[PDB]
Amino acid sequence: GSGVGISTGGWVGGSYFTDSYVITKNTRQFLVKIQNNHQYKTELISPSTSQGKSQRCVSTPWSYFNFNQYSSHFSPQDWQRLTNEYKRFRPKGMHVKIYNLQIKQILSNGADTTYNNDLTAGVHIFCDGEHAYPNATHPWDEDVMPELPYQTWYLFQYGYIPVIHELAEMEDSNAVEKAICLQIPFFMLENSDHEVLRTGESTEFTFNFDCEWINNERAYIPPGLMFNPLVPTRRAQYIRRNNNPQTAESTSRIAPYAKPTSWMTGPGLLSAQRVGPATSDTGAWMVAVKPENASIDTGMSGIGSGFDPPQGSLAPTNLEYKIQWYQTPQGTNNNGNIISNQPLSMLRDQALFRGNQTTYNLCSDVWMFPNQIWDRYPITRENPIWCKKPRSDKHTTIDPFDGSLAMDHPPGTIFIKMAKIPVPSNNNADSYLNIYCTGQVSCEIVWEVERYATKNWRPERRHTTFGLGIGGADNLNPTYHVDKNGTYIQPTTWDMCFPVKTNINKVL
Amino acid sequence: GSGVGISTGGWVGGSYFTDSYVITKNTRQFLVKIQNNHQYKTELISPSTSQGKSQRCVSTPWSYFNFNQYSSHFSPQDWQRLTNEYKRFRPKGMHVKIYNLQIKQILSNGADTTYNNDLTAGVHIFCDGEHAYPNATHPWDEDVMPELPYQTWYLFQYGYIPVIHELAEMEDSNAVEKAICLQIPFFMLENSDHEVLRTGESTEFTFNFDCEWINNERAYIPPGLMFNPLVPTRRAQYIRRNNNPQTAESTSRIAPYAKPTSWMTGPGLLSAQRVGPATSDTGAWMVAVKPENASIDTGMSGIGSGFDPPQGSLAPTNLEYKIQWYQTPQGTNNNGNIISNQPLSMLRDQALFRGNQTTYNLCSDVWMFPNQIWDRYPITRENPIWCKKPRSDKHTTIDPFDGSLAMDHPPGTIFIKMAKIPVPSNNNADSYLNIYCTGQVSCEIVWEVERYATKNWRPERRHTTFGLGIGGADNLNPTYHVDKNGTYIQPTTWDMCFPVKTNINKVL
Amino acid sequence: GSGVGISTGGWVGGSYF
Repeated sequence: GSGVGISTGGWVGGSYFTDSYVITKNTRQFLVKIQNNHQYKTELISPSTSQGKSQRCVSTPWSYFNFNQYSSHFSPQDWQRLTNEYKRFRPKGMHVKIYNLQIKQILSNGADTTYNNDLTAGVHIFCDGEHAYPNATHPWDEDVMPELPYQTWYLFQYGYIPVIHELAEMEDSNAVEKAICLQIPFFMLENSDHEVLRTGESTEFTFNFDCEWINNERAYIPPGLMFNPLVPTRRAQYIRRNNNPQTAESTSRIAPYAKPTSWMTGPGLLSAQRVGPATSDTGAWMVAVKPENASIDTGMSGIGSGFDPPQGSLAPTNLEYKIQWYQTPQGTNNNGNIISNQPLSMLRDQALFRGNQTTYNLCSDVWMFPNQIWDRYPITRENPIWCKKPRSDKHTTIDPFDGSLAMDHPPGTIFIKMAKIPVPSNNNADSYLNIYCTGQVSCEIVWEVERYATKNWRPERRHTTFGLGIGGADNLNPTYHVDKNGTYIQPTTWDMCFPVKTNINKVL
Repeated sequence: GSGVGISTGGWVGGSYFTDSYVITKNTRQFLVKIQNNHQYKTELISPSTSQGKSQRCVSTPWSYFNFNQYSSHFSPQDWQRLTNEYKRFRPKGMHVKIYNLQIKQILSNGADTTYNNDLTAGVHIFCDGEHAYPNATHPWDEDVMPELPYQTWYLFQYGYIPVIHELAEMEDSNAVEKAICLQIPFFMLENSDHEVLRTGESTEFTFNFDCEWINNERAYIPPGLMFNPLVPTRRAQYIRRNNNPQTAESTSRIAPYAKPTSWMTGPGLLSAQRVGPATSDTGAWMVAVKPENASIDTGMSGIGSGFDPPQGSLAPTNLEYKIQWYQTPQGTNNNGNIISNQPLSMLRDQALFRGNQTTYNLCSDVWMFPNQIWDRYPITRENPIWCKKPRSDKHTTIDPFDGSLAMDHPPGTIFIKMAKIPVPSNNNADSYLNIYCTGQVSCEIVWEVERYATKNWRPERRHTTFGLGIGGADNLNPTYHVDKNGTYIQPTTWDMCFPVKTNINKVL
Repeated sequence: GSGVGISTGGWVGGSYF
C-alpha cells in the first residue's frame, strides 16, 4: 500500500560480522525544530569578553544529519569484536533512509501545548553529492547519532563561516579589508533542487568511500630496533675531541647490539604552549593568515585557528598536548573529561634527542624528514570516522592528528528543513505556522574488514570488561549500562573506550 | 483496498475438533501503555523489609504478548471436550496476527482526558525466532490472554534480571563481586531489526513446536501391582534374625499374591520446610550459587531461587507442597486460592518406605534411580502450556513439576512498543508525546491430538458440570458464567477446573 | 626418491583458523 497510515519502512539494526566485511545497521528517532525562523541572518557569534574572536558566521533554517563517529555505529560489543578480531577496517559504503515522517503542528493556547498532528505538510531533504556548500560537519563537534538507540536524536542548525570576522571588521580606511568583505560568499540551500516529503513519502541516500584503512595493530619494538644483536656489524664511530671534561677523540667499531638505524621518528611540534584565557581559542599554534596590510585588533588571538594536537605522534610532555574530551554535553571543567593515553605501541612514542656532545636533550619541532615513520593516532570508539580533506593545489602526506580520516568527498551531509508554511496577515507577514518533523533515519554502512593471523606464540592482548569500572547513582551497574534513574553510564578515562592499535601485534 | 478506513482482518474463534487435530482460534483487544517512559533504567525492585532479596532487574519500554496457558486457548467446553475424548495432545503449531491497530493520542486539559485518535503514528513489533534476549515469559506469572474473550488484554512491561543483586551488591573489597558486576549483560530490543506499523498495516507470526505429548490417561494400579496373583512365584525371602522381639531368621517362598517388583517410585524431595516470612522467597529448597569468595548478606534468603513443588510426584505430606494459585489478581491470602489435589491416578502417588526391620518409615528424598516411573503432573485448564528449557551443556530427564512442557525454542515472545514521538523543547528534551495503541491479536494454534480406544467394560469417568458449583453475587449462576454485576465466576478449588489424567484408563 | 638419505616428510605446524 501507500499513503498516510502505511509505514514506509521498519526498524533496523544489530550489525553482522563476516570475515571479509562488517555490516552495521542503526536506526534513530529525530526531530527538526524550525531553527532561526526560516530566515538566515549572520549572527556575529562572539562572547563578551568582547576581546574574543567574534566570528560572524551565518545561520540557516536548515538542520543536518551528522553520522560521523564510531560510537554511533558500533555497540560497545560490536566495537571490541572488531578491535579484538581484526587487523584493519575501513567503511566501504553507506546507505541512509529517511522514513516514517510526522508533522505535528505545535499549538499554544498559553502555558501548556497541544499537537494536532498534521497532514498536507512537507519536509525539505537535501544531500551533497558534489560537496558544494560549506559542509557543517567537523570531526569532533557534538551530537552525531546518539551512541545509544531509542534515544531521540535532536538535529542541529546548519551554519558556516563566510569570512574571518576580523579582516573586514573593518577599521576605517581601508580597501584591503573592503575587499574580502565584498567577496564573502553567500550560500543558500534553496538553489540546487531537493526533495520535499509529506508523511507517506520516504527517501534513500547511498554513499561510496575512497578511503584509507585504519589499522588495528601494534609494533612491539621501535622500527630502529630491528636487527640481530648477536651478529657483529661492519661500521665505525668517530667521536670528536670532547673539549672538556676529558677523553680525546677515538674511532671504534659499533657494538653488535645497538646498531645504527635509518627510520627517523614521526614529526611533531612540542615547543609551543597554549596562550591566554579560555574562550579566546588557545591552540598553542595559530595558523591565521596575515594579509600584507589589512588591519588587526588585539591578536593573533583572534585570527585563524588553533592547531590541535601537536604532537602528532612524538609522545607529549604534559597534559596540554594529550587531547581530551568530555563525552557529554553536561560535562563541566573536570567531569566527564576522559583524557587520551599512550597505546603502549612502540611506533607511536618517538622522542628525539640530538645534542650535546655530552648529554642528549629532547628537541622541539621535528618537521618532516625522508625516513620518518609514525603511527596514525590509535583512535577509539569515541572518535570521528572521517574528516573532509579541503580542496587545494598542493598538500603533504595528509595524516590528521585527530585520527579519523581524510577524503576528497566524505559522506555528503544530508540537510533537512521544515518547509515554511506562511499565514496571512495585514502588514503583511512575517509570520509562519509552527510545526516540527519526526521520523526515522537508518544508517546502514558496510565496512571492509581484514582478519589477523600471526606467528606469535604468546597470548597477545584483548579488551576485557575488566578494564571497565563500576559507576552511576548508587555505584551499581558497571559502565556501559543504564542507571536507575536510567542514564547510560559513561566510560571514565581512556581504556574504558577500547582503542584500536593497542592489540594484536605486527612484525615491522 | 488498503490504508486507513479499511480493516486489516476480522475476528476469529470457535475451535474445531477433528479426530486427528484440534484447531483453537482466539482473538483479543489489547493496549500498549508506554511503560517506563521510553528509557530503560534498572529499578532494583525490593520491598522494604530491606532484608528482602532486592533483585535489581531491568525495566524496558517494551511490552510483550504472553500466550502461555491452557485456559486462554480453550473454553471450559472445548477443554473437557478433549479432556474427555482424547488420550493425549500437544500443540502442533501457532499462528499470531496483529491487526486493526489504533493510536489514540492521550490528551489532558487537566482532570478529564481526551483522545483525538491519531494518524501518522507507529508501533514497534518484534519477535524472537532465535530466543536471544532474556525472554520474560515464565510459566505461571499472571495475565497471558484473558481466559474470556471480549475482555480487553492489558500488556505488561518487559524486564529481566541481569545479575543476582547480591554478589555485586557489592561489599567493600572485592574484585570477586567486581567481576560479575562488570559482566552483567545489557540487552536492548532495538538492536536486531523489527517492524513498525501504522494503522493500516498488520503483521503475522508463525511458530512450530518440537514438543512432547501431554497424556490424559490413568493408571488403575501401581506399576508394581501388575502380575497374576493366582499363579505361584519362584522366589524366596530370607529374613534376618530379628534381634528383639522374637522370630529367628527363616527363608520362605514368596506368596502368590504380593509378588516382588521392579519399577521404583518417581523421585521427590519431601524433607525440607519453607523458611521464614513471606516476600522473602520461601521455597524450602534454594538452589542459589555460592561462588567461593564473593560476599553475602543475611541469607541464603536472598540468593538463588526456591524450588517448587518438591514433590514432584511422591504424594506430599501437607498443604505446603501441594502447589496453589489464586486464579485472580484480586485474590487475597485466602480467596480465589484453588489448591491442587490428587488425581486418584495410581502412578502418581508413590510413597517409599524402607526401614526398619520392624516397621516401614516413609523416607525423605528419593532421588533418581534406574527403574523409576512417575507420572507427569496432571495439569488442568489453568496451567501454563510450555516452559523454556534453558540452554546448558548437561541436563537430566527434564520433567517440569509444574506440569507444562519444556522446549528448546518455545514460541518466541512477541514484543511491542509505542514508537517514541518526541516534542521540541529548549533544554532540550526529555519529552515525548503521550499515546497508546489498541488492536487485535488472533492466536490460532493447531493441536496434534489422539483419540482413545480401550477394552474396559465399565463406564470409566468424565467431567460433568456436577463437579462444578454455584457462586457469585446472590448465589445465582453456577461457575463459568457471568455475574449480574457481570463478573466471570471463578472455579473454586481443584475439580472445577477439569484436569487431564483423571479420566480414561491405561493398561500399564 | 626413496631409501636412506631421502627424508620422508617435512616439519609441520602453525594452525589455521
